[PDB]
Amino acid sequence: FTGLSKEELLKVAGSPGWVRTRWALLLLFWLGWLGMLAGAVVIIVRAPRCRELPAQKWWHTGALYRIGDLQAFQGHGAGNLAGLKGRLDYLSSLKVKGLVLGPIHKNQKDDVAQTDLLQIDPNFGSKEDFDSLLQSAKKKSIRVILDLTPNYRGENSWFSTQVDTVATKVKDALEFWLQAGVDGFQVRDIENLKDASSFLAEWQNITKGFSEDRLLIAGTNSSDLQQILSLLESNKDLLLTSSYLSDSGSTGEHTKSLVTQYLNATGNRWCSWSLSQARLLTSFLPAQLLRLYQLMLFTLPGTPVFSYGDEIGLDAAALPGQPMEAPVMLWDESSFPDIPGAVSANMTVKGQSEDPGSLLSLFRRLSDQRSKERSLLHGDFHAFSAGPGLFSYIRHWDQNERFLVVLNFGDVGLSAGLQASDLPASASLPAKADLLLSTQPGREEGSPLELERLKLEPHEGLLLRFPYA
Amino acid sequence: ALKKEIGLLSACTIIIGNIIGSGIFISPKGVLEHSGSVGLALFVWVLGGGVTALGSLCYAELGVAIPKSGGDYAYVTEIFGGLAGFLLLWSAVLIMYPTSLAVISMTFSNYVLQPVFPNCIPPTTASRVLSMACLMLLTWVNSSSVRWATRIQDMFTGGKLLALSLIIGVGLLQIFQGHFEELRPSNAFAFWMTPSVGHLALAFLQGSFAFSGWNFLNYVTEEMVDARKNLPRAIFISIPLVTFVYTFTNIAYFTAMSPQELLSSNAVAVTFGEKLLGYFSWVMPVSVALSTFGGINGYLFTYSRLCFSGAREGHLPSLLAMIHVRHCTPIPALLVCCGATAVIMLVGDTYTLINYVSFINYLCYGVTILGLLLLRWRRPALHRPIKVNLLIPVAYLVFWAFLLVFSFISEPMVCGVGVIIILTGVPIFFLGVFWRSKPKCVHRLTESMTHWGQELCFVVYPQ
Ligand SMILES: *[C@@H]1O[C@H](CO)[C@@H](O[C@@H]2O[C@H](CO)[C@@H](O)[C@H](O)[C@H]2NC(C)=O)[C@H](O)[C@H]1NC(C)=O
Ligand SMILES: *[C@@H]1O[C@H](CO)[C@@H](O)[C@H](O)[C@H]1NC(C)=O
Ligand SMILES: *[C@@H]1O[C@H](CO)[C@@H](O)[C@H](O)[C@H]1NC(C)=O
Ligand SMILES: *[C@@H]1O[C@H](CO)[C@@H](O)[C@H](O)[C@H]1NC(C)=O
Repeated sequence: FTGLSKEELLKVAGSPGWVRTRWALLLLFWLGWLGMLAGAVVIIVRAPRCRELPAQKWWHTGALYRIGDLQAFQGHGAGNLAGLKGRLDYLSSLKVKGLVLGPIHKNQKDDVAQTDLLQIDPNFGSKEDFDSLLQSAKKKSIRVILDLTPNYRGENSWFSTQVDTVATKVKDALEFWLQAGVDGFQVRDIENLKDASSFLAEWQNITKGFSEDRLLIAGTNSSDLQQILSLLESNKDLLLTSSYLSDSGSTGEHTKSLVTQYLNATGNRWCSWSLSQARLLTSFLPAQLLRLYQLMLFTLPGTPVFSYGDEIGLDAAALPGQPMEAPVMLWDESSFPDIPGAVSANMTVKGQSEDPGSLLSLFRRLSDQRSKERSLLHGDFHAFSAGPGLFSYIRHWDQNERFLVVLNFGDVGLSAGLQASDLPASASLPAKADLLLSTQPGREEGSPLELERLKLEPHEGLLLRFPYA
Repeated sequence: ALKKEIGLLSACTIIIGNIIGSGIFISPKGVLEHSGSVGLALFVWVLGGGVTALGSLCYAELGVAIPKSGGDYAYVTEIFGGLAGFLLLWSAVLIMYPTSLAVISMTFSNYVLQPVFPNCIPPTTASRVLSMACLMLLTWVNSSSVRWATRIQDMFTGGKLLALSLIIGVGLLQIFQGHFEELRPSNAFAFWMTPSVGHLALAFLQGSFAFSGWNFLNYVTEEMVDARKNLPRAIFISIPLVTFVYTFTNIAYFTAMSPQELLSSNAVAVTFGEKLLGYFSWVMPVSVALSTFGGINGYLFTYSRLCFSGAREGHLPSLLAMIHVRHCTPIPALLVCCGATAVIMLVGDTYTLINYVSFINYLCYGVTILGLLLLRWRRPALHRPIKVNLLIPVAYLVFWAFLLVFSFISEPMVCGVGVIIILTGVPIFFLGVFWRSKPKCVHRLTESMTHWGQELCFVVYPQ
């Protein structure tokens, strides 16, 4: 039609001059395709490899939730394991990865003759109530860690008698409890146990013998670094919770010195961050620093350990007539019969789950971030110099979303004063970075903020986030 | 004549290969994002199949009514005139097809390098080069012959069927293994909702992308033996199998793990394979690449037959619609499609362009349904050996209207830009066809270029 015809083409395209060009062009295409395929393999080979995951355990992936007094956790009505069964929904909402149950064995007094570890107190339920909790917890991916300290109703944690009988009954206790199905153990106040290093080695030996995913935690009241490192010379997978981070915090420089000097001393092993073995944060900090500290413990390289009520800022100093060793959790304003009417709208769990400005909302947002990003889970931690009273550090694993946390512990506002030439070139801070959340509400989120002229407010923490560069 | 050798099995394999592509390995995350719940996400996958079946019935009736080639475009051209037909051809050639081809090729390249870097993303240049290499190989094998293309399509359809059957069996084995804690009516609706608007618009518009391409068999006609019987049979057979495969594949995707793990992982298939097989899990991702390699061909086989039939009627430059003596294949048409797919590749992140193609292949599906409805009344004397009961075009029309209105409110900027892009082809129409008796400088140049391409590619013009 518009073009030439078949006969005209055959007369003009059958002669030499066209059959050569199309054959030459066909060869050129085939050479190019192989040239592209060879070029791709060159680029693939001359490319950096991707780093390998470190095969995390079940306690590397989130915080732990210590509960001391099961009776006071619910208050009245329910005071056994069956009472806790209905409250696992709240803990699952908190995105915790473990439960350090309080002692449950029948302990009467300092008499060791009838103090045994292999049966549960009648007030806490029985075996069928205990075991039903474990599998129900598994259905929610919640691990249960059983505490066992032979003397908790008295002033001495391990009696004033010898240590032979308590050790052998504790050894028999584990053999029973691993068969029961518990996912770990905890012992508190080991400084009252003679030569605790040897027994801890045996307990770690036996517990890890049953399985590789088991845990053992030890608690101490000492804050001296040399004393703390004394127990870790013979154990490598030991979680030690102590008062090292406590007894200070009025200045950010002291915390920076405490954290940095601890990590290089232990060689950047896996550690646990907690202000005390069995007491809340409010016993060591003013009411204005709970938001800042909960930001620090959820980004430091370890396994944060919290007591019950620390997500709502529960404090016994704001309510008269509350024992320091067993405060009652405030489900609502009717949970404390004594001096009624003093409980406000922000001192209840239900009074903070709908306000995106309360501690519980901040706890849940931080908890989700910790158990989601690879940088927070198993990323390297590097801290750099900053202004006076400023603590700043960066988390970065291989190439994932880098995080930047800046904390100002001072009571006066100042500039961040961030500087370069002190970080590895893999994750050098860029000119601008996104902001995820801030301790003090009032700022925007998602906008790329500048770091050269960044300003800070008293008792404020920032959680920035910048991409691979 | 081009050829008449495509049997029932070949047409059925064409439909399956066009439907089963990169959608099933990419969509299930997104449909689980906006829906929020497993049940509501499965609702989209089970209702899109019904909507596609209704459209397929309507298209089968319309295609047996009008035997002209180039379906979806001949019907509109005949009914609404030249202008609507040219607009549909312009949108299909420039928007629907190259974007789908680019997405399919990029998915192939990204999933074929998964074992090499199974903790991060591969370099972009290597992915682009691999995708261009497979595009060039497939366009060459399409320009070489048609029997080879059909055989390749059949083998790759068998391969996709085998891979999907293996996935369905692995997911099913948990009924005997007792791992059905998900989809348990106890948990069932694990989540309720979060917004208070029509966010389901961009969940249907993103889940009905694995269903794209069910109308493409109508493009390859005048190459089908006994089109009056084989085409409706293939259309009626293909869709139920696709729906049954897709629903159960989604069931297996949500049964082996938690919704969050789809909401974080970018390798939806790879996570399933590595969890339910552990070692020897390298088999499934390669098959996925194999699966995706069955899509590109199924596109280039039909795309070339569209731009062919779109140039005989003068809506496209005369240099196309070329027939090559010694194994007739539309060589310059195939080169044009390959190049058009390649130019898109210079712009990345076309996974955000799924909304583009999914909007456009709703507009030019409602338009054809409206054309069928108009022709049902205006010309009732046509011979229709296979007839569809009414109310199917009406139901598809009301659903179409609802999806358009609710998808034009959520994100208006990109949809408006796309509408402007498809509408600015009218000046091209006026300059090309409506304007005639041009100066000799136009005809002489056009004839010289056509003759040069003719001598280069060794073709003949059917006319
Ligand atoms: C940490 O615990 C140790 C051990 O209980 C405490 O050491 C006691 O110190 C008092 C004060 O001189 C002595 O009377 C006791 O005899 C010590 N205990 C033992 C077992 O010898 C130490 O005071 C505690 N530190 C803090 C800050 O509470
Ligand atoms: C630890 O257990 C192993 C396994 O039997 C044993 O050989 C070793 O002596 C144990 N060490 C201690 C300190 O109990
Ligand atoms: C930790 O202590 C060692 C030993 O003195 C020292 O070389 C190292 O620099 C310290 N770590 C840091 C971060 O300074
Ligand atoms: C929190 O409770 C205290 C206690 O009375 C009250 O003074 C304060 O206004 C409350 N804050 C908000 C935001 O309701």
